Amino acid sequence: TTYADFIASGRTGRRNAIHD
Amino acid sequence: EQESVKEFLAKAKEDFLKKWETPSQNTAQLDQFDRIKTLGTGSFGRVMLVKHKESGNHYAMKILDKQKVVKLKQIEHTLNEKRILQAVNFPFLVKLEFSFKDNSNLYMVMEYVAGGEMFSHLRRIGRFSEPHARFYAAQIVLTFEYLHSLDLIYRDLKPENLLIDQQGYIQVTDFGFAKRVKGRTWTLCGTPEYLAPEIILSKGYNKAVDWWALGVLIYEMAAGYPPFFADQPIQIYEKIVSGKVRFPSHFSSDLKDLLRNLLQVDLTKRFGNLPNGVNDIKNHKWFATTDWIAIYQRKVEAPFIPKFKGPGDTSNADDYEEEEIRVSINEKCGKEFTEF
Ligand SMILES: Nc1ncnc2c1ncn2[C@@H]1O[C@H](COP(=O)(O)OP(=O)(O)O)[C@@H](O)[C@H]1O
Repeated sequence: TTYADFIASGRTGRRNAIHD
Repeated sequence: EQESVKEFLAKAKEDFLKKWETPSQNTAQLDQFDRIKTLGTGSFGRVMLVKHKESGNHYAMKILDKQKVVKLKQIEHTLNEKRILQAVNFPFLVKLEFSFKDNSNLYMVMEYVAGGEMFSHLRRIGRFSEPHARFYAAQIVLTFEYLHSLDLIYRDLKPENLLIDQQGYIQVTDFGFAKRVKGRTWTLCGTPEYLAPEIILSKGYNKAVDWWALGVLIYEMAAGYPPFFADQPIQIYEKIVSGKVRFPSHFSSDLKDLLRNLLQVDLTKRFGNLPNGVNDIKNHKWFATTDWIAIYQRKVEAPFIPKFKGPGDTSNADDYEEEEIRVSINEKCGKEFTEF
């Protein structure tokens, strides 16, 4: 399920803005 | 009637401008404060909850290591943050109470909002009902109309940056990438999941990306997950450009239509950019229940009212290594931040 797939990923925590 | 809002921005732009052409500067010192805890720690960021000495008032003091900001080539942006921050004023805009600097750091004393980053609360709930997604959404619609009127571009819209104050309304923070431009820009900035296609393809862009991120935001609130996601940012960027969205069974045919327009690759058709303006958004069926002036005044029953344990260390959040903030006996990057 789309929801689980989301939950399984790693981009589910506080996300960082890009600009390295 | 709608001349109220037409006659409001004018008054505000005059108010804004005056502050933008004559920035406030060095208006307090570290010692006039007592550090309470470290609410976060970034690559150059840092937010240390503090208590104002002379008044017992608590502020969220943001501390940026001078030398880092430079190394990360964030000088212009870091200066953009302070400059724009000390001029704007809006109900949903976290107020920068004080600013100043020393030999090693730059300090932006932000207003402390004891409500709860919408992120945790969203990931906790799973997803917000459409009615509720609307509530917060509305406030964003308005805050941008404010910002955009000042030729300002947020560029970092996402749940994270949205705080829920004690009354249950939103306070936007994190203006690191906000900038005041009238042409179009090119820097690659924002958060992967919220980047419009014209940023990823680096075509040059305008305030249109902000209305895109709104779609993404509204979608992630109502769905429970971003419309475009994967493991590595490279993929995110891909799903985005292909530009193909899929809505959850539970999305109102009205949300989808609105979202079908915000999340629109074609700049000539996307809401917020077109001539009619922010009214193609404000006047959409999904926003029929919404009373825009009710919200500005905040005369609306909030959906969620955080159980805040008062000023300061209410409870929860998370603990970091309380790193000391040192001030070199030498000034670091004088000329660079001279105007900070
Ligand atoms: N003015 C504020 N009032 C209350 N909490 C704040 C304020 N500003 C920041 N915070 C909190 O401190 C944290 C700092 O971490 P950080 O990663 O720097 O946030 P971000 O980079 O998304 O702006 C935020 O995630 C938020 O929980």
